Amino acid sequence: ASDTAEKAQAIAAARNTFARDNPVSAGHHERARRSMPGGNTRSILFHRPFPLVIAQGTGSRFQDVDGHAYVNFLGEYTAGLFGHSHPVIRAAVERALAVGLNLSTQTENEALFAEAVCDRFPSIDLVRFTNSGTEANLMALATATAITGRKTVLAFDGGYHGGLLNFASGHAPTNAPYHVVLGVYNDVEGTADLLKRHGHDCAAILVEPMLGAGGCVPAERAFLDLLRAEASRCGALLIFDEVMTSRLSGGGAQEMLGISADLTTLGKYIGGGMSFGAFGGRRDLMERFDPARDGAFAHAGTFNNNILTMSAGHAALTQIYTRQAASDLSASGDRFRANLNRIAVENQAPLQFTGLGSLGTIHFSRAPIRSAGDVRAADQQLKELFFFHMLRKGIYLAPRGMYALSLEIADAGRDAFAEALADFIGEQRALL
Amino acid sequence: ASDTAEKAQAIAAARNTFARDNPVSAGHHERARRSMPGGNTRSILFHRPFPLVIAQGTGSRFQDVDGHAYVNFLGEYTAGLFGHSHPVIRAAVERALAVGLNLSTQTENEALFAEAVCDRFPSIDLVRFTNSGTEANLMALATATAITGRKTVLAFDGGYHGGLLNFASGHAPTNAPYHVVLGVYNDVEGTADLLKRHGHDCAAILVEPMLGAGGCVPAERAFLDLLRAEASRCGALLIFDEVMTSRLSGGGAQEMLGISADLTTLGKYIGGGMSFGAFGGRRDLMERFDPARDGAFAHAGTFNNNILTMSAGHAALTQIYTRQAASDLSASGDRFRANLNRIAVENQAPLQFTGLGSLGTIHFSRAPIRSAGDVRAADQQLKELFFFHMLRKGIYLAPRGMYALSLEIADAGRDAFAEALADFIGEQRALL
Ligand SMILES: *Cc1c(COP(=O)(O)O)cnc(C)c1O
Ligand SMILES: *Cc1c(COP(=O)(O)O)cnc(C)c1O
Repeated sequence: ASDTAEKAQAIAAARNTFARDNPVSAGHHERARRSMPGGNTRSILFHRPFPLVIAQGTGSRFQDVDGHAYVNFLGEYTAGLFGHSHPVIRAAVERALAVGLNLSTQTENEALFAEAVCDRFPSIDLVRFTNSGTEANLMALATATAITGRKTVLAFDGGYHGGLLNFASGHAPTNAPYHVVLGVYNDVEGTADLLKRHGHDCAAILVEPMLGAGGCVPAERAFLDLLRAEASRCGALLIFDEVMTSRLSGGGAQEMLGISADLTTLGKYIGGGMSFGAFGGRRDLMERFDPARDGAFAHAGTFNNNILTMSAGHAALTQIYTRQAASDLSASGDRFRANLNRIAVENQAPLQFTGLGSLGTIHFSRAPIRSAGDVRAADQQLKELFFFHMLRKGIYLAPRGMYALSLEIADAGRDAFAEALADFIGEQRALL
Repeated sequence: ASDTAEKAQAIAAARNTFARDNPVSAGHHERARRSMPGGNTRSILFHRPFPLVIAQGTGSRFQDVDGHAYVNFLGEYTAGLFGHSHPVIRAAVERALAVGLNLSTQTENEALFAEAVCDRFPSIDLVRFTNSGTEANLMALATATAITGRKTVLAFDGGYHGGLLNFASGHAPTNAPYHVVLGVYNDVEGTADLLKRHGHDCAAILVEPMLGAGGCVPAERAFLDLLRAEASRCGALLIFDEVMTSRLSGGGAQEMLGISADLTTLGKYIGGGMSFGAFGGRRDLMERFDPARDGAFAHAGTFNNNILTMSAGHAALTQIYTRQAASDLSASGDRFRANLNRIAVENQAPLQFTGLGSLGTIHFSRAPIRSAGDVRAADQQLKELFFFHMLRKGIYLAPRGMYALSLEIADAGRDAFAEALADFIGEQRALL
C-alpha cells in the first residue's frame, strides 16, 4: 500500500469538507486548546483537522454542536455497550444515589458485583476492582512480578494494555518501565524462540485474545496454545487481557477457546458505562491480596468500590448483558461482519473487515491480517477517507475504522452502515 | 512507645465487643470472602476482626447493616467532601445523564471542567484528566522520564502516590518498577546529600506538601525550598502530589506556600465524588501531549472525559467548593484541630493531632511528628483502641486515626467528636 498524490489530495478535500461542515466544533477546539494540551484529554479522540464536539445523545444516536446527527457505531471503543441512555443503567444509578455516595466503607453491592463477575468468567475464582483497564493490567503485572520474583514481561507488538502499557506502535517512552520484550502477534516460531531465551526470568506473558485497538486481529489457536504451554513450563503467569474480548461470549474468549489464563483483566462495558476495571484469576494467586494474610499484597484505590460502578456493573451483567445476550449479540455481529465482507467481495473491493462477534475493523488489503505488521501495511490513506465518508453519511465509527456494536444498534443502523460502505466503494472506485 | 500486655488485652476486648455488636457485618464478610480476596477490593477498608458493611447514608451520616448510625469523619480519605447525598452533585449527575453516557466523543463539559481547574490552581497552565490519583501520578512520572530522558525518581519514605507508587512502608514489591530513591520527609541535610548523589539522573522529585495517608504531616518550608532549588539546579521536574492538599486553599498548598511545582497531580474530591484524577503544570511541559504536535506523547484512557466526572467536577469547583469555601473550611478545620489539641493539653494526655486545614490524624506521642519514622514510633496500640472507642461513640474515622472534614460536618458532629475524645482520655487513663 503506497501513498499516492491522488489519495493525499482526496484526504485534503475530505478534511476541508469536514471543516466547512463543522465550524462550531472548530470554535470549540480553539477554546479547548487554552486549558488542555491540543484541547484534548484522551489522545484517541483527536483527529485532523479537529475533532467533533457532541452536544447530546440518546440510545444509539448523537448530535454534534453543529446540529448534525449520527448513529454511534464506535460504542466507546467497546465500553458503550448500553448506548447513551439505557433505562436499566439509569435505574441502577438512581439506586446507587439512594444508597449514598462516598460512604468511605464497604457495601453489600461490591460483593454482589464480584459474585456476578466470578459466576460468569470461568477462570476468575476471585476478583478485585480497579478504576480502569490500565490499572487492571498494571495490577496483573504487579501480581506476577511480586509472586514470581521475576522481572521480564512478554507482550506483543500492536498489543494495547492501557495508557502505561501501550505497544500499539512498539515501545513508547511514556510506558511504565517494566522489562517488556515484544514478540510478533500470531508468530509461533518467533515467539517460541523468545520464550526459550527469556522464559527463565519471565514473570508473565500479557496478551489480548484478539488485538483490539491494534486492528481487531483474532489470535490463532496455535499461538495461544504455545503461550499456555510455555507459561506453564517456565513458571510465568499467563495473563489474558480481556478488556475488549470479554463480551464475545458469556465467559469471554476463554469460554470460547476452552483455554484458561492464570489471571484475566477486564474493563470497559462491565461497569455499565461507569469507571471500571478488574483483575482476577486463580484463587491461589488472588488470595495473596487477602489483607488478613501474613505478607499480604496491598491494592489501594479510592474509587475501586464506588457505589455507581458496583450498582451499574451488577445491572450490566445480570439484568442487561446476560450470557445469552452475549451469545445473541456476537451472532448478530458475525452476521453483520459477514454482510460487510460480502459487499466487498460482490464489488471486487480490495478491503476486508476483521474481528469477532460484535467487534470489527476495516483494513484496505485482502492479504491475511494476522499481526500488527499486516495492519500497518494495509492502506492508511483509504482508511482516513473511509472515516470522513461514513461521517458525511451520518455514521460515526473510530477514525481507525473500528466499530463495536452496542445493544442499541438495530436494523436501520446496520442497513445504513452497509449502504454507506457500498456507496464508498462506488464513489471511490478510481482510488481502489 | 512499647507494646504492653495490658494494651493487647484491651485491644482483644475491643475487637470482641465490636464483633458482638456487629454480627450482620460478620455474616457479610464470610460471604464476601468467596468472590474477593479477604472479601476486599480496597486494602485500606479491611481491619480486624472484620470491617463494617454500610447499608446507606445521607449527608454526614451513615448506617451499618446492624442498624448502628455514625457521623462520617473519614469523608472517603478526603474524596467525600460533599457528604453522601449532596443536592448540587445530584443535579450535576442528572444533567450528565441528559447529555448522554458513553458518547465516544468530546463534549464541551470536559473543556469547562479543565478551565475551572486552570482558573484556580496557580501553577496549572494546562491539565489532563485521568481516572484516579494513581493514574495521575503515573502520568506525571511518565511525563518527567520521557521529557528528561532520565530514570531516577526521588520520593520520600511514608509518601503515598497511589496503588503502584506506595511508599507508606518504604519499597513494596508491587510498586511499578520506576527507579525510586527514598529520602526522609522533612530531612534537609539527608535529602541534600541524596540530590548531590542522584541529581544528574533525576527525572523528578515526587512529594506531597503534607504526608496524607502517612499521618497528616506538614512539610516544612526549608524542606520544600530545598526541593524547588535543587530540582531547578539539576533539571529534575518537581512534582507536587496535591491529591489531598489541593483542598487546603483555593489554590491548594502552592497558593499557601508561594512555591510552584513543575507538575501538579490532583484527585479525590475534585471530581465531585466521581472517579477522578488529573495531572497538569507548566504549559511547555504539558504541550508535549498536544496530539497535533510532531512526536506527541500519548495519554489514553477510556473514562478520562466521562460525562459524570466532567459535570460533577465542574459543579464541585464552581458551585460548591469555591475558593472562599476552601478558605472557610480550612479555618473551620484549624479551629477544630486546635480544640482537640486543647482537650489533650487540658487533660495532660500524651497525644496530639497533626495536619492542616480540615485534615487531621491522631498520634499517641507528644514528640514532634515530622517524618514517617515519627509516625511509626508513636503508640500504635492506643491508635487501634481509639478507632474502636470512637465507633462505640457513633463516630467513624479511619482505623489509622485520620479525619477529613466534609462540608456536611456541623456543630453537632464536631461537639460529639470532642466529647468522645475527652471520654477516651478519661476512660483509658490507666493506659495513658
Ligand atoms: C481500553 C483497553 C485497556 C485500558 O482501559 P482504560 O480503561 O485504561 O481505557 C486495556 N486493554 C485493552 C485490551 C483495552 O482495550
Ligand atoms: C488517594 C491518593 C492518591 C491516589 O488516588 P486513587 O485515586 O489512586 O486513590 C495519590 N496520592 C495521594 C497523596 C493520595 O492521597
